[PDB]
Amino acid sequence: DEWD
Amino acid sequence: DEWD
Amino acid sequence: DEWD
Amino acid sequence: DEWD
Amino acid sequence: PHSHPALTPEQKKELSDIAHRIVAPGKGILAADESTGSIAKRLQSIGTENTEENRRFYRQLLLTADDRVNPCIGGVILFHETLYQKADDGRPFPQVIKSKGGVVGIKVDKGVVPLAGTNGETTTQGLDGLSERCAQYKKDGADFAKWRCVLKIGEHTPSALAIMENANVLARYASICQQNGIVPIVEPEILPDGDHDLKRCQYVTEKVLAAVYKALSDHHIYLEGTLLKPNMVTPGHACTQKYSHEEIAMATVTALRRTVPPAVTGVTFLSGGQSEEEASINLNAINKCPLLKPWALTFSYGRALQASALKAWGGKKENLKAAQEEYVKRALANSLACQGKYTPSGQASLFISNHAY
Amino acid sequence: PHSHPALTPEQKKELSDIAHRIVAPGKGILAADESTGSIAKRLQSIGTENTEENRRFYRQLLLTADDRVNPCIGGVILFHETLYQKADDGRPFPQVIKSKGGVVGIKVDKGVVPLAGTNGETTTQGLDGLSERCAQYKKDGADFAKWRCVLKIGEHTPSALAIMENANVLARYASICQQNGIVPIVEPEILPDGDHDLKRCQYVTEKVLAAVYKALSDHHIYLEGTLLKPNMVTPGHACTQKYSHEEIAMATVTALRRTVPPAVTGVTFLSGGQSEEEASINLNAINKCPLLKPWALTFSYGRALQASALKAWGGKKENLKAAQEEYVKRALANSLACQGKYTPSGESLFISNHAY
Amino acid sequence: PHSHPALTPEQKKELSDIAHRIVAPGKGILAADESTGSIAKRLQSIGTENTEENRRFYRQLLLTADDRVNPCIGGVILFHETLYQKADDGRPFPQVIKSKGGVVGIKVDKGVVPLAGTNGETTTQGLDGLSERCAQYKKDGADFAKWRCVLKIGEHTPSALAIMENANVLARYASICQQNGIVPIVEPEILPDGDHDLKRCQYVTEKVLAAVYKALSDHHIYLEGTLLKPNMVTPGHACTQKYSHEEIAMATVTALRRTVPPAVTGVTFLSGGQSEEEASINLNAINKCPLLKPWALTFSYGRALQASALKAWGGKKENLKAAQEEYVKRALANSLACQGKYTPSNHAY
Amino acid sequence: PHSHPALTPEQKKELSDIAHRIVAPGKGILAADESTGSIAKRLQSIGTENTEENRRFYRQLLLTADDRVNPCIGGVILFHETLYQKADDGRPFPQVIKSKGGVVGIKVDKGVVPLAGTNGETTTQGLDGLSERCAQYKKDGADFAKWRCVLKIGEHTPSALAIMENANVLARYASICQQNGIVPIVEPEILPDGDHDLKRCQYVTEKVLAAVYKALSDHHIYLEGTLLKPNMVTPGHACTQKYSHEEIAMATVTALRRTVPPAVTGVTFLSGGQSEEEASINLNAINKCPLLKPWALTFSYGRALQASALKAWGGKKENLKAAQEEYVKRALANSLACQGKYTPSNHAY
Repeated sequence: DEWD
Repeated sequence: DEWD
Repeated sequence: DEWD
Repeated sequence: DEWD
Repeated sequence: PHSHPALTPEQKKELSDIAHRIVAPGKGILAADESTGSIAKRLQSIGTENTEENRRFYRQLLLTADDRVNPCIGGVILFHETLYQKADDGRPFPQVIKSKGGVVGIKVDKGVVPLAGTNGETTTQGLDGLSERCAQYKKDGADFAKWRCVLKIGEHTPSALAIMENANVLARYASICQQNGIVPIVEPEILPDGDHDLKRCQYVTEKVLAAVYKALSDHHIYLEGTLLKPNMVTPGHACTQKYSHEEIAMATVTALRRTVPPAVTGVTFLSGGQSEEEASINLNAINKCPLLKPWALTFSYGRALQASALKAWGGKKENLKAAQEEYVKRALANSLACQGKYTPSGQASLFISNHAY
Repeated sequence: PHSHPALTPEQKKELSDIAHRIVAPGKGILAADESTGSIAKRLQSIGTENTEENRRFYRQLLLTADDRVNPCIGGVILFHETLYQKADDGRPFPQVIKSKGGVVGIKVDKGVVPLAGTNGETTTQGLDGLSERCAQYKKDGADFAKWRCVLKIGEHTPSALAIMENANVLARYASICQQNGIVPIVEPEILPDGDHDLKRCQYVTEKVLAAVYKALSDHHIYLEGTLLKPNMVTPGHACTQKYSHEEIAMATVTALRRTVPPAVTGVTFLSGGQSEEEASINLNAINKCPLLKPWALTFSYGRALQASALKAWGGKKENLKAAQEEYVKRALANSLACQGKYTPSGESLFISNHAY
Repeated sequence: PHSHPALTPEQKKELSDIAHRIVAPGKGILAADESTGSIAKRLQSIGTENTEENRRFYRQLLLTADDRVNPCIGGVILFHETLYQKADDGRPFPQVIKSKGGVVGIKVDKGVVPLAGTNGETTTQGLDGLSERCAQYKKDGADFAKWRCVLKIGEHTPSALAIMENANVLARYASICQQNGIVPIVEPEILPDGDHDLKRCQYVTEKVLAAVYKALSDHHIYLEGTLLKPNMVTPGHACTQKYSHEEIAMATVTALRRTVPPAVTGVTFLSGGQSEEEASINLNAINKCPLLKPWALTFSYGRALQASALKAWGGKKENLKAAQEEYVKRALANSLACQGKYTPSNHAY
Repeated sequence: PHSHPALTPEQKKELSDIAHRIVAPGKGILAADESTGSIAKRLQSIGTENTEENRRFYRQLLLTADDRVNPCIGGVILFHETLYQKADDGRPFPQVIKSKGGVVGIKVDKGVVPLAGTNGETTTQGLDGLSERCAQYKKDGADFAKWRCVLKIGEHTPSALAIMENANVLARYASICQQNGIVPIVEPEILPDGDHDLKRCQYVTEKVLAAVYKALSDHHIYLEGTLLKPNMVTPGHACTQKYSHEEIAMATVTALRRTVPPAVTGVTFLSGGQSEEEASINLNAINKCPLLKPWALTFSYGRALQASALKAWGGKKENLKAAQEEYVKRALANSLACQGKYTPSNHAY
């Protein structure tokens, strides 16, 4: 994941 | 090929 | 040194 | 050398 | 010691023109290439069913936002699925993006895989049949690609192997993209996970980028036809030391100046876990850093550009206009930030508190 | 500088044991892993339509040769399709192989791809989803794998990039294999194409193998659980100088002694374009070379074991036995050769004045 | 993966300030560090005998030129001998140099040595006791140093071994220098010898510099406290094709842009076998190149600044003024060139 | 990708013959190359003034031991000074050694130097003018040389830089030696200092040796004409776990089997801080290890062959016979050990  |  |  |  | 031109002048010009358009003054990149797995968590956070139509509507929401965003977006990164979907207006998303002045990008890596014999480190896969895929994506409107490698700062990491392997795979990917007219965005992301300080991050960033650019050179990569997507240099998320934005910018620009050849057309920062406002403030400070920066310093944000929009939308059709405007506002903010002209008028932490002790 | 055990003692023993079984004294490998694209040319050469039925019958013919090949064949490399086909009696091909004392191998690379900026050089692809593939293959009967990298001797080749990249990709492939109980056969083949002499081939081979073993070390590869499939050191096909088999052997063993750590369990030579006989005589000379060889020196032959068998068969069902006989004869010859006990009773255009 | 600072903030500041002073706007470097074997050939070309006095006098001739050179010379590289000589007025040469606004430099390498197993390639020696020597040179007035590696373009050269070995030794040298307050000038000179064209030189220059900067990184070198002395990108001497100054400039600046980190304080070009005017014209063209150049682009000339002065002198004291005049003129010309402010001065078919 | 023979068939044969003679069955090396500062500490331990005559006498004492050592000593490493000294009979020490069937070796490195940016790590110097030195040493009787690199096991060490640099410097030293007909003994010593265990030492040793052999390959080194002098694989001195000799042998042989090409003629182990007996027992165990060992596994002992001798001497000439007796005993012991035929002559709970 690149959001968190 | 590996034959020729 | 190579002794100690 | 570096000249010629 | 003998040259075998990987690219012709025409090919170099094509690649260089694309890279420059993406990071033209005031322009950045919208990263909307979240996988069906990642996007699931997004839609889930707003109590929205993870359907193909919902993913299409959401991406539509962002991509078809008001034309006022046009000057802010030089490029949009899409996931495979989205590349082949269409907006309500009937046009395929790639065409929508181009009509708004944006270049289309496509994520091509296939995720990280573990490196045996290391303390939980990884490399990234996705090279198989990549040339053919790039050739097809090109035909379908894509002009740039995205490949993400992940490195972690820890007791014995990143290790020599992890640094060398990730740098090498990034170069292989870059080589394949340029052979197909695709500008490759090199992403050697160093995670902010950990309690390391700013200096540690700067050091690691410096060693990593040095390895990256040596690898690019070894593989005969055309730098002017590439972009770099690095992590900004910041303290670890659990660091107990407080820093100002100016320090983060100084550390970030210094690291870049010591490793990134002036030939690289642009740096499009990832924002990691930074808030929308934080990512803009740091990008602005980076651009205001009193040091010479020979490359464009802009953004390539996902969450930092969508957080408020996703929330304002909530899966409700009626919230469309309001939602789009939230994204438009972050776009305008970052457009200013990437030019060092973002300074909001007005006045101007758990691991910093005594609880972190 | 800190060790993070890639393999447990149990995992090591399994890999080492499999490796030793494949190259046990007198045993070699039958390379019957021709991809659908390669096998096509084979069937074509004998006017046979390339149908899954014919590919299966042909593979069945090789795998079911009488028990005389048992002590000769330690391993059999198969292509994906074949791994899941069955003999006429319904037995899965890998079971056929196991019942004859052989280890089942599976090719996992996906062919060579061009390296931009080089003079026609390549690297090899196939790492994507390889871990999951190896786990499935292990589960379905395979104990070792094959991955082929190709390098070429030329005016500016092999280049630094080609040597480094192929060495690195071989190391990635080997690491993933060992994580799934599969013994990786590292094949850094240097083609014989060109007019370079024996010394040139020996030099390039030494440089290539040195890079390969440095890379395996960087990637934490367990050498006792691997096998090497290199080219023998020979002059280029268009070389004008004449050499004896003893010289070819001395150059081959010397190159190996200078780069292949004693820990590597075995060396399974590829034969390239050599004739069936030639491949046997050279392997024999290699095993008779006076120098000390701390590893098994055997074969991993495709054409060198199948050439005559293919023609003898000619797609005819009734030629089954005669075709198998041709393979058996080569199996026995090379079993003797890998022990240095082969002594038979006995085309140099590039040596004649026509090459001047 | 763990940082162990080779230098303190104060050390870095000193190194950075020195590097910047040397290549300040309009300033370049006078390379007067010819070895006795080379300076002997020089005096020989003018019928003058190679004596310590004649060598001292000639160096005095250059170092004591009129104050017009002061704004043109940011630094002077000396050979060990000269560093300890004195002017006719009794002042040590380093003192003379500094009073004229220049930083004193010292050549610390011990020449090239052959690399076995290669086609006439070499590496450079001089690391033994280099730390103690730098400490002494620093104490005696030197603030920067020079180390010359030589690579050659041919059928199989520069080889992987030569590139890697030379980049590595330059890194060792740079590391030892910065530990002793000395700013290292990194000189990975690719010889112009051969019939290769412009493209080939640019290709080789790019691979060599990429190796050099990777090595500097591996060895923890502080780039801001260093200078690069590379060859300009030009065709080989035996090349039949003649290129324009604009092409030489574009190829040179392009090679640098693709390999040299902007953190590098400056590039002080060697001129090789180029004539005085040629070296100035190309340096000027390089500074006029329509591409972003994040580092100072100046000179580190020996022959290209001395040729005419040497000839005019002819070993005759009676020609002191005339000789110094020739030097000052080249000094002035290159001061303008390192700013892109210089101007040169049918049968060509 | 192009071969440029560093050596001719004749030069290779000479190096190969020399290497083989030094490690011939039952033979090992006497390391009597203590530096001026090192030998000073030796004589000091026995309350003996450190003068040249005492150093010469002591060396003579070892070099002139009775013929029983002849079949035990295939080589003797000397320090510069000793190479040019003579025994009481006027014979140069090199001649004394050859007369007893030993090959003469000379230490050519110039000590370790710190590597900036590392946690107390070092590389080694001594390359400057080494070619000329080797040529002279060859003329004066030396047929092999010694160069010592030091690596340390710690939290962040040995680092990538330390491993790469030391391996590269060893390769340079080896290349120069072979060009002058001198067999280079490559010594990448990994100190036993620290509290790491057997496994950590084995891991590090494997990484260091792989780097060493890749570097030797990159520099075109002729392995048949070299010897390797590595540390045996053992736990750190501060390690609380006591291992068996069978374990040390297994770990040591395994590490070598995974990194040292069979072409290497021999491995002459250093004993670090092991007692005389301990060094012999481990070497013996190493030679009885069930794994295939394609190279001679012998010794290159300094303290492990001199300890008791130096003690018996005490500086008294009247103890000459007693001292030499201690030396001989250890030579015989280790001569059996390198053949795996050596057997030394509830409170353990």
